Amino acid sequence: PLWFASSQSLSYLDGSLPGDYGFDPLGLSDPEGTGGFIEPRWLAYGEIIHGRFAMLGAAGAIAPEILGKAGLIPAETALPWFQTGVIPPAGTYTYWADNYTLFVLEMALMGFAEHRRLQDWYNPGSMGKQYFLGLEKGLAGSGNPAYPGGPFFNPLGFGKDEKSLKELKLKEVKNGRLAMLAILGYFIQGLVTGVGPYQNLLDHLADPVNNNVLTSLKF
Amino acid sequence: SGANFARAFTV
Amino acid sequence: EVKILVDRDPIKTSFEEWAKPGHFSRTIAKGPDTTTWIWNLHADAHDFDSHTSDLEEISRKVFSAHFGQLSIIFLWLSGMYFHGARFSNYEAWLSDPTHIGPSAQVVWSIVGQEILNGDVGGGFRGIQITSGFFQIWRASGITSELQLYCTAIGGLVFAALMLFAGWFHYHKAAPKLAWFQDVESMLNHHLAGLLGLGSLSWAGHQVHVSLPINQFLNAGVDPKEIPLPHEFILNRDLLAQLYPSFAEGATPFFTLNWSKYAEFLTFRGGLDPVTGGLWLTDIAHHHLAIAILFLIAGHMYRTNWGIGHGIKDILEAHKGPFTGQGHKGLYEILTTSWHAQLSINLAMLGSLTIVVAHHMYSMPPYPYLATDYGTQLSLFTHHMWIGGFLIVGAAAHAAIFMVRDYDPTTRYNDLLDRVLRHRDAIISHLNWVCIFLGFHSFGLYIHNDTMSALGRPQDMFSDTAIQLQPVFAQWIQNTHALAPGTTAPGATTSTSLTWGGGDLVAVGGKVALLPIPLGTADFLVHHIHAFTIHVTVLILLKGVLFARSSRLIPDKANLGFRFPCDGPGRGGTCQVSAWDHVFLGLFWMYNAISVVIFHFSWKMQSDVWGSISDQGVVTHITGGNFAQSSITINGWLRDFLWAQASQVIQSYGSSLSAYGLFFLGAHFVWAFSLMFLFSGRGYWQELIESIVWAHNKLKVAPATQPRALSIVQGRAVGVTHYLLGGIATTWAFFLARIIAVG
Amino acid sequence: MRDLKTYLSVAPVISTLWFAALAGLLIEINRLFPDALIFPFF
Amino acid sequence: IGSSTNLIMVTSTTLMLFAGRFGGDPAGFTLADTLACGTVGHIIGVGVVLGLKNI
Ligand code: CLA
Ligand code: CLA
Ligand code: CLA
Ligand code: CLA
Ligand SMILES: CC(/C=C/C=C(C)/C=C/[C@@]12O[C@]1(C)C[C@@H](O)CC2(C)C)=C\C=C\C=C(C)\C=C\C=C(C)\C=C\[C@@]12O[C@]1(C)C[C@@H](O)CC2(C)C
Ligand code: SF4
Repeated sequence: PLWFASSQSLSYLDGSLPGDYGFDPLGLSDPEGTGGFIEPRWLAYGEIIHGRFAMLGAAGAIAPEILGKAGLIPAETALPWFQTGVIPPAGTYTYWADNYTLFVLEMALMGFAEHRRLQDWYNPGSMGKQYFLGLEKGLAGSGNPAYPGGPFFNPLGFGKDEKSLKELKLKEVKNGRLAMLAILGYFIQGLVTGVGPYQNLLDHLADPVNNNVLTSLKF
Repeated sequence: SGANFARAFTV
Repeated sequence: EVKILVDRDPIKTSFEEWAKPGHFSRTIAKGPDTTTWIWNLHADAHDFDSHTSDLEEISRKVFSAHFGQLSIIFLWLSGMYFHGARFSNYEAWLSDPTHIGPSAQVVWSIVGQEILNGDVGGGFRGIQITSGFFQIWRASGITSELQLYCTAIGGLVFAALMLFAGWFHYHKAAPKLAWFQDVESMLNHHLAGLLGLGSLSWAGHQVHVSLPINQFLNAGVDPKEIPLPHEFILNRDLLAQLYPSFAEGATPFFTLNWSKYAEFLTFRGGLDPVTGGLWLTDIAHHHLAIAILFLIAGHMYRTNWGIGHGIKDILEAHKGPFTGQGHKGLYEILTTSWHAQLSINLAMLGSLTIVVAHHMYSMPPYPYLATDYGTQLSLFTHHMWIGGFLIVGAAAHAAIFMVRDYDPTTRYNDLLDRVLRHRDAIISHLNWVCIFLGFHSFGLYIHNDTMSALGRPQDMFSDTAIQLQPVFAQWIQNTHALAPGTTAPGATTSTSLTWGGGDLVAVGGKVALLPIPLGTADFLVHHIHAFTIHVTVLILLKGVLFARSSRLIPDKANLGFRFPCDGPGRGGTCQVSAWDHVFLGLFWMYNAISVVIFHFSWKMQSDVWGSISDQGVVTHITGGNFAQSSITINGWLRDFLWAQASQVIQSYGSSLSAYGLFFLGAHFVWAFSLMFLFSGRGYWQELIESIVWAHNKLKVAPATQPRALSIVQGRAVGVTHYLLGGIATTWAFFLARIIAVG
Repeated sequence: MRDLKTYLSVAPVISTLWFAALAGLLIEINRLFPDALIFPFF
Repeated sequence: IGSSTNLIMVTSTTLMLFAGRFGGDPAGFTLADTLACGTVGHIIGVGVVLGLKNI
């Protein structure tokens, strides 16, 4: 199972990683001359985190449109993913507080989460020592930064068997890559046609020949 | 243009 | 193959090294015994090649210094933009550019210097600026102050980012040696990435932002009513009304029927009558073509893949009639020593700057730039001085390489050896041609003066007695005049108006451009230019060639690049190092540049610039006396230096007094330089001895014993002061005259 | 902190701070008392 | 589609690709070579079409 594998890339890609298909034409994860933010472990961690966040965003950007079209949500609430107030020139919506107040609140909460994550990445078992209202016991981590586990992050006990765990890791990385591609498609479509992706799918299904990339670009 | 000149002579 | 190789934390950031000075060199680091130590600590500060010998440390230090320089440049740009935003009259100048003088500096009111706040116009008082920044901002499409504030903030942020990047790359992740020596990838990225993408993006900005705003401005609309630039992007109706072609979108470009874009991508050429500048459509078209060409040409060298070309293969495989094997070991020489690269790059940059100055005065690329005489004069003079300095420095670095980085054993080059083996013929022929050119060129002027003083005006080399016309230049001018009809079917008019024939172009009652005639005076002045250039080339080339060894001193390489002399023997052997040759060539470069700028200033003030009336006649500034008064030295001293200095000296009590003060100060510094240039060290040391005795008599003698400056330091101080004084004199004179009368 | 103070005690930095302070004092004196050709206090 | 420019420069691109291939493959042909051949074919097609239309 090799995709565009090169002689240089096949040397250090031993297959001991989920979704390791030996694909690296530019040789970024080469194991000599590694420094700064270029290191195979950091790159793998970043890929996993990107996949998770992209899956969350891809689900959340397409849920409201479908929910509104099905009639399960009030019409004034269902909006395309760029009319929600992210891009004020495209559109704006009103909430229970100003946009910048919500920005500050999200920044504070995400800082509290992400600084603890970063300190865990730096020192493995340090983060579960200091008193944190008793929660630190569940935040010790499993020693692998990518998959901390523990009661808080693995309450259902999934992936006890090593083979099942490997299969689940492969599923996670594949779904993350798919969601990243989907988010890129969302961005480009919203840049070109200026309409939510669900409406694009509906128009394509209504008449595929008259609705595609070519007709908008005309010729 | 007057305000820009006055900025130097504020004191 | 091609890869990223770095070292983690080669050095640790600590304040311990700051406490003791001179840590780079041991002899400096020992401690100060005399004052000379101080003068050494600054002389070897950036001599990275002598602190150590490993190439890795030198390369890393060079990278960090480059980052620091970039940060300084960004800070300077941000400061200029903030001054334009806060203390300026840009908005007043935008509406009425012809009758308002640009100004972006305001003086405080501390002592009595408030008289420096001259009335430029538009309800503002301040020092008039001649940097040409206002034309740049208007051509960019900026019509407010908030945009300038945002640009200044962005510049400050970029400066901070550059400083952080420099620190990070020196102290945290330092690239390895093999990373630096990968010139194929460097060339590919510098051609395709830096020069192609940048010009393509600028063409995008010009097409999308600058063109519609400038069209609205030229149409006569008030600046405060023009729509904001982003409204053009968001609204297709406005663009469609302004340009119908945009109504079709990007469809034509993908369909290869590009003629639809002929509305705002033209080939007319010439000058725009309204503003006296190049058509912006032509500039955008040129930028797009340049982007395409550079992107195509950036994919030539083989990097990490099968396709491409090898620099070593190209150099080695080239067989020619005159060269032969020739270029064989040049790749190692040019990839091992930094000084050769520095020399070549310096020469190229100097030549490019000079060409830039010529092309920029020939064809004004900014709106309302041609009619501003002070800006044109300042830009031309500044750029030519910069080019001359860079060209001079190239020779010094070539000499450094030849002295300390050349060995024929490990790295051998055939062409360099062939050049070295017959230096005498080269020097002899250069000397003969210099003597002949100077003799004829200056003898013509001396003969003119002598025949004038004796009452024999019919024996001159003039426009009436004996004619020497530059026939080749006139033929070229005629060919360029006739080219647009036949040689350039696409171009509607001439490339520039400087070529003879055509029509005068004037803006707001002031002449912008007209054909420049050529006669005997142009012939003589061009030959003088050639003479000075040849002499400077002779000095620098002799210094470079005879650096390693000479007939007088067979072992000049051991003594080094910077040694004052060898001794009183052999009849005297003062100033034999290549450093002294550079120090000698600086004066001749200064002479040549001074003569050239004088020629340009007088010719432009006499036969191009002036005023035009409603009837149609043109009255030039000096009455067009250059053609008859510039063939004698008395004419240059009386009609140019004496006549045009009235405005400089009679500026006391007015808003131009600082120019007269600098005029006198430059004279003082020029006279001061001769003190170091003419005298010697021994007298000063013997005087300092008696002064030190007088000090010791009162128990106030210092521990660092005073010492007179070394010979090389004395020569350097002398040449620095001389150049500074001369340049400041010319600067004050030019600026005062052209601000007063222009 | 020791080496920071040591560096700030070096000759150019101390000289520039001293000269800046002196120039500020002279500037403020000249602003408070606009111009004077003689000493009129006594 | 089916116009003069499309047919002409598609034919030139195909001819240049065929020339490049012969003077996971039986004969060494990486993706970079395919990209280079396609790009030079596009360049030559654009050039010939633009030259033909102007005349
Ligand atoms: C530097 C160049 C220069 C030149 C070209 C001239 C030219 C001229 N001068 Mg001036 N002059 C000069 C400098 C110069 N002057 C200087 C520095 C002074 C001192 C102030 C004067 C003062 C002066 C006076 C006082 C007078 C002149 C006059 C004249 C004329 C007389 C020339 C003459 O009869 O001898 C020419 C003699 C020759 C033997 C020519 C030799 C050169 C040949 C052609 C060499 C060619 C070489 C060959 C082609 C090379 C290859 C060889 C190969 C074929 C094998 C002539 C037009 C006189 C006059 O009034 O005229 C109107 C006059 O009375 N001059
Ligand atoms: C396409 C990417 C690229 C770009 C844009 C550049 C551009 C530049 N390089 Mg080159 N370089 C590259 C690839 C690239 N390089 C590679 C791969 C190598 C290794 C073979 C080098 C080796 C190299 C050296 C050794 C040096 C440079 C230097 C320079 C700078 C010259 C100054 C100037 O002309 O002002 C133009 C002004 C601007 C464009 C500045 C804006 C800031 C730019 C846009 C930053 C983004 C550029 C960077 C490559 C990308 C970020 C990487 C990081 C975020 C991961 C300029 C920033 C010289 C320098 O100035 O030192 C720092 C220098 O000494 N380069
Ligand atoms: C493109 C950039 C460039 C670079 C990077 C270098 C790099 C180098 N040069 Mg070269 N050089 C250049 C251009 C450049 N040069 C040009 C244009 C010239 C022609 C003048 C020279 C001529 C030259 C000479 C003659 C020498 C070098 C040497 C050196 C090396 C030592 C630097 C040194 O110690 O100075 C440290 C810093 C100083 C001594 C600063 C001196 C102060 C300057 C001269 C005053 C300018 C006055 C100022 C503008 C006026 C304001 C007035 C106000 C302050 C009151 C260094 C590797 C030296 C060498 O030995 O190489 C191994 C050497 O002997 N260079
Ligand atoms: C016009 C230019 C010039 C000037 C000003 C001087 C000045 C001087 N000569 Mg020199 N000299 C010159 C040309 C000049 N010389 C020439 C052409 C020669 C022939 C080779 C000599 C040969 C010579 C000899 C043989 C001797 C001198 C000596 C002296 C000193 C005499 C005492 C006195 O006048 O102090 C008055 C002092 C001043 C006018 C100096 C200027 C003060 C400056 C402007 C003050 C600093 C202010 C300002 C903040 C500067 C900051 C700089 C900036 C970078 C920040 C004095 C330093 C004699 C000596 O040394 O006596 C002790 C002596 O022995 N000279
Ligand atoms: C994380 C991400 C997107 C996250 C989006 C989120 C959270 C969105 C959230 C919101 O929508 C909601 C929910 C609701 C809205 O109201 C608000 C927003 C805020 C809009 C995208 C990543 C997107 C990442 C992408 C597209 C990455 C692509 C990478 C590629 C193609 C790399 C290729 C190669 O690197 C390889 C693999 C190997 C090398 O050898 C060669 C090359 C070629 C370099
Ligand atoms: S000591 Fe001075 S005079 Fe004597 S040879 Fe050296 S440079 Fe010449």
